[PDB]
Amino acid sequence: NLGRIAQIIGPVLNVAFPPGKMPNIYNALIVKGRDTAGQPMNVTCEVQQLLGNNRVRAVAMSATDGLTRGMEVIDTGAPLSVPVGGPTLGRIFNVLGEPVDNLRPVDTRTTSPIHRSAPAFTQLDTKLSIFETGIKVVNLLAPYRRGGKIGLFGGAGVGKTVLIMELINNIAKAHGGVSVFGGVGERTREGNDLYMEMKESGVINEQNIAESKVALVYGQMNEPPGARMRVGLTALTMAEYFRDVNEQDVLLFIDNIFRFVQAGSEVSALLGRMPSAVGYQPTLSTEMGSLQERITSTKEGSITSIQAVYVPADDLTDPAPATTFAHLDATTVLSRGLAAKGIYPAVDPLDSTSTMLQPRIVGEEHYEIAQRVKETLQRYKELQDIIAILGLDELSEEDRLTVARARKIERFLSQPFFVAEVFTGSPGKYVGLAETIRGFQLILSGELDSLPEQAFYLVGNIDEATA
Amino acid sequence: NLGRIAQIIGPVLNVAFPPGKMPNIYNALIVKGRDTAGQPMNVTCEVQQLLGNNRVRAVAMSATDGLTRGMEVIDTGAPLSVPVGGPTLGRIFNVLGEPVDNLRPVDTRTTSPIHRSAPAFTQLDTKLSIFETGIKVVNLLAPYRRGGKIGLFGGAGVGKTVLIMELINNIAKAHGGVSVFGGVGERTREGNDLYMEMKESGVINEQNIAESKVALVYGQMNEPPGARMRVGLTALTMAEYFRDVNEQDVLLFIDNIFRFVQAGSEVSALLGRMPSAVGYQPTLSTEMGSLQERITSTKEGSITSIQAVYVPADDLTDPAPATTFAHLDATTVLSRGLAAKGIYPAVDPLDSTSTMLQPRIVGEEHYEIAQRVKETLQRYKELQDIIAILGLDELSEEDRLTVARARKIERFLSQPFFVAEVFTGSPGKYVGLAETIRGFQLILSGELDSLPEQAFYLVGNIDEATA
Amino acid sequence: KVVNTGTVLQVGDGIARIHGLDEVMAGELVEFEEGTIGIALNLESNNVGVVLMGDGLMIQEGSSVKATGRIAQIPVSEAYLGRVINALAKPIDGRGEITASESRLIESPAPGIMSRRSVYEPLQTGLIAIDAMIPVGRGQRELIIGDRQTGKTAVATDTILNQQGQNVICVYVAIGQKASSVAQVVTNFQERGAMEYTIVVAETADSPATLQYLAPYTGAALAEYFMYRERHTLIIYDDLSKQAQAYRQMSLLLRRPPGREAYPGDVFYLHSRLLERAAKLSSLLGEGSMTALPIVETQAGDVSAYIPTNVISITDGQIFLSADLFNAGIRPAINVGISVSRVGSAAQIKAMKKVAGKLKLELAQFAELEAFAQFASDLDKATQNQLARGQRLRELLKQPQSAPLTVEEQVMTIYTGTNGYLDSLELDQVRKYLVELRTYVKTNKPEFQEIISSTKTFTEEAEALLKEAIQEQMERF
Repeated sequence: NLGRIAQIIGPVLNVAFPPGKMPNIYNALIVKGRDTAGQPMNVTCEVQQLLGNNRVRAVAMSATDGLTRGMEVIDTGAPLSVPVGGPTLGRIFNVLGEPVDNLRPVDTRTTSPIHRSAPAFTQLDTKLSIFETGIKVVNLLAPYRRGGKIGLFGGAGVGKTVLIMELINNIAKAHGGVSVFGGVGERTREGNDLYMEMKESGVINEQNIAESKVALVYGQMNEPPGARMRVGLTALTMAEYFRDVNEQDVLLFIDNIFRFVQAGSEVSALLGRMPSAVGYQPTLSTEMGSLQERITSTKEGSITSIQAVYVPADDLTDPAPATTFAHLDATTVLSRGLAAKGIYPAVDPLDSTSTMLQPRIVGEEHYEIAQRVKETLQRYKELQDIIAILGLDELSEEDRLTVARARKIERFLSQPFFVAEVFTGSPGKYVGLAETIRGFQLILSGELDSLPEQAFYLVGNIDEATA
Repeated sequence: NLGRIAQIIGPVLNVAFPPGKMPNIYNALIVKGRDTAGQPMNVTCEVQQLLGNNRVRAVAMSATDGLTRGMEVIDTGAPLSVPVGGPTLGRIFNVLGEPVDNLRPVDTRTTSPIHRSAPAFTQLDTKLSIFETGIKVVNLLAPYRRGGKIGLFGGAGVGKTVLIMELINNIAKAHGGVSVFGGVGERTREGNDLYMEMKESGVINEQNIAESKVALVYGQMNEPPGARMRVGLTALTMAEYFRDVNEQDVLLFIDNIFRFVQAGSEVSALLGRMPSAVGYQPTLSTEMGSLQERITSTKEGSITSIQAVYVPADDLTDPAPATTFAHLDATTVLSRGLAAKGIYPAVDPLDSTSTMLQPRIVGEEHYEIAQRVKETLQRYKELQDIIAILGLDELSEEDRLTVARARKIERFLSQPFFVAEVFTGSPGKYVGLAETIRGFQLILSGELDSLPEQAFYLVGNIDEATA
Repeated sequence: KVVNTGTVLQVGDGIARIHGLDEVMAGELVEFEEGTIGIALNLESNNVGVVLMGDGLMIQEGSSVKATGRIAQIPVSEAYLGRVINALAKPIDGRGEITASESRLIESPAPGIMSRRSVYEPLQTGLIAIDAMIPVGRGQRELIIGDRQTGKTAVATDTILNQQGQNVICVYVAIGQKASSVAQVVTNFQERGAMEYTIVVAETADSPATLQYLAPYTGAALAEYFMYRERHTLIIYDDLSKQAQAYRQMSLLLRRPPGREAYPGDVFYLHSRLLERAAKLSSLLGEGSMTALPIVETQAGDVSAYIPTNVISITDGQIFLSADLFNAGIRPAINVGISVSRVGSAAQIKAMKKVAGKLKLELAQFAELEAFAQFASDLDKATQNQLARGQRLRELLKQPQSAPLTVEEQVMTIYTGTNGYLDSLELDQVRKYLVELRTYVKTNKPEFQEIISSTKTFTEEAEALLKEAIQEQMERF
């Protein structure tokens, strides 16, 4: 159609069509003129409201600097179509599905709407398989159910990225299937890095023989709000293809899905609604929900999204990160105080769950020890404030044992990374289930009551903790 | 010009002129009728907005009770002119530069606009001279750079006034130059007191031979908002004369500049803007800034403003007081807990800085000891919560020494006042640099490890602490 | 002409409400009758909402407005390198006009993902505590944090000074600082000839708000000039906190929905669309780079405050400074415990790593036992050696302001304590040692100091030739 721009207040455009033309909600519009002497069509917007009076509101996916009132807008006749399929792997995409990797145009078969209805209730599954990661805290205290949606929480700078990397190292590189990494509201470096690294490891096309098993979609910090509120949906429209069309088992690595919400808070008040708890939009739960139940495992295939979430000011109560939890078969809440101790990955052994923490899906040895380990971690934690002032001299010989052992647990629960070889300074170690399960069993048994604490700190296996 | 009052909602007037007449922003207006049967012109306002529709908004510097719509307003053709120069000393002024001291009209040479552009970047200076005050904590842990702007912070009732007095006693009375005391949002008593005291000490004219070296401008609590948001600027328009016109070194004693901001918060929402962090105006930083860089030392002379700031609810985070800090070459944050201990002046030896705390401007003996003193004050402070419960029995003989010495420091850092001779009950003592520097050196050396704590409490010099 | 001209409707609080001006573009300067400049942000249905740029006291409801048609351009060139520039790039140091050839935008897109390469190139700051445990590399964003009077500005002061000629171009951007304080700084750079390559984009507290936003943006552009031109830059934005505050004021005055601490809905795109303009372009663009050391003042060590929270999640490392650890001898005070560096040691040479890295392991262990020392009634030597070699390295990390050590003077000095030389000595003296020994090596042995740099690492020879040096040198104390 052909409407005219009427108001440009920041990333929000109030286009005006005739009483006949009325772009549907979520149907994308496109404006014709913009930057410093030159005519480009980069200015794409998404209809989100019919203000009435022959006028729709919309948020642009591109910067609206240079735009003018009167400029012609056009109704594409549907929503924003991202090209999907195999011809996406090894490339880098825009929020608008445009190659940003400078390797020629994208030769796709078909495009695809970022706005699709989640699977029907009868297209779901209940199979619960494990996902051995290699971290002495994940697979033992909070596993990963395949098809499941993992929540990796933590505050500003705690290790979530380094965490999403060792997962791409321990699981994606070797994964027998395709993967996808969504660039939702983060550092550009964290893009170039992941790129040049995934290049050397050969995940990307060393040569265009096209053996790649990964597809990237980057919408970093600098981008406007109406971009990172959606690059998640581009990274996912491409994932909602490999899952049901090629019946593959895909991985969806979203580095921070909070930035998806943050950017959502920014268009809200800017659109004309009324803020909610902690300045967040009234539509906080309708937005991070519709795009978190498409990120899932259906009978047609699977989607095992290892997602990360930013926690504003270390507060879990905060609406944005708290909202995520419900959509997770596990969690991994990283601490800043436990990070201030040098224990990495800074994972609170107490605050990190997983539905598959059941003897009916993993084992009793895996089950018991898991709890046994946390029991003491509850003990010492409840003994801290006590001994920190009441000393130890009057503590029973049956309780001073909890201390030593726990401190040997809290330290054996420390493991360097193949990516963090620059923060630890020691060679990394992949620690699967069995090696972890037994190692701790030998701890909870007091068969190592002689070994010092710093013997379990930054060690691979229990043997490497007796060495 | 001649406009008509249109709206009178509190201290805010919405005058209405013709489409031709448009009083400039900040240009003062004056209304013609007011109080109980009688016609006075006290009602002076300041234009602050051109609401559009042939209408300016304005705040009155006088109470608008009795005012009516339709009353004629007039555009003086410039901003509020306060009379400045030598014929101001020994008198008491209004926010409108009217004598409120009942000693005849003010015979000035020329008036002067309270709205003047700060000095240009090339009219500044970098000379850093000291300002020995006589307090065993100021000149040693947070000096005063001449031409500098001192920040004296503290919460409701801590000693800031008593502090601004001993400074007028220790430095103003003997100062070889003129001084000024701004009455910005405080008690009337604190005016009458300072007056009858500065009278007896002869700072004011005992006889009109005019030997005075002080000029007062009082706008106390009772006054409306659009007054104390500006008496600071009258006290300063008179100071921006002695500084560059008579090339003198002046002092600007503002008793609470917070009241300048508080009163500013009150016209804000009342004018039609949108509140900011902690109810404060959006223009919080544009208002306490423009009038804090005129309060300064230029090459033409100097201005050493010893300013005080009110801290709402003991909170430093608060926008109003926190904003001040940036505009200070020193600080003196008074504590309420350290005041609840009987140590006066209640000055936190840890929280009170000064740019001149450098060996390149004062000395190593002054530098080292300063830190040495604070080191222990950091030690004991970090030993408090510890010993308060862990006792002392297991404390090293190398740490129990920190306690005693510190407690002898925290007490030697207590000094009565020549003004507070009613709160302490002991005769005051002026303690300059050398006497202070050495006295503490004899402490940090353990040459007084035998002397009890209460021997340094409320004492003049170290000798008076061995007596 | 309601196409290119228009009338002013209202001038309230530094903002204007132009009527007409149908053609205006979002981000386009407009001119007033009294010659006042202004940007355009609210192209509302029938009225333009312009944010003034200066004393709006001049604009009169009825005066017309012309459309510059220009989108905030700022002059740029080599011509600056020593001129305390303004907010719109116009001298405030009275040395005449600035010869500008080309001119770039205040606001512009930042280097993508391909146009970049990881940080390998080092960046010496002249600080032993930074370039040895908090490695900053060219192109990387490194944030400086601290409360009031926390030696932050000093960190920046030394750093830029510590820059050898023809090595890096610097841009000092003061936002909200005092005219006087900037003078004390603009002066201490001259007397050490450091201002022959540094620009001073500064906007005092007195300047109108609508500039205290563009201050960093200004200093950004002028720095980008050197980036694309295969040259490296270092930008210090004094208090982004102050710019964030300034931003709040425009939205409010522009009647836009606020939120947490009144900060509007775009307090994250002030810094994310600023600090991201800093990077290390790939060799296919010129190898040029730019390093940003932004400053953010905390309030009572409250690092989780909103603005401090955002910035930290935009930067690649921190150098927290402490209010409690000043006077305790730590001058400058570097909380090397919480201070990080995402780029990793990758922003260091080999000579430094061989020592610094080992120094990382040491000063990281002492951190676990530090509180014990004051209550060490009877500890083991395996732990005593730590509380011994601990407070020794510290006094080495201590540095008198204004004196930035060279890399040679850096590695050499650390070698002393890190290898057991300054061990058995007394702490309350150590500082004097280094001061003497450094000059002693600079005077008598400048021959080895040059062997160190050129080789970029200590040979098996220089080591023993240093062993003979320091040992016999501690032997003159």
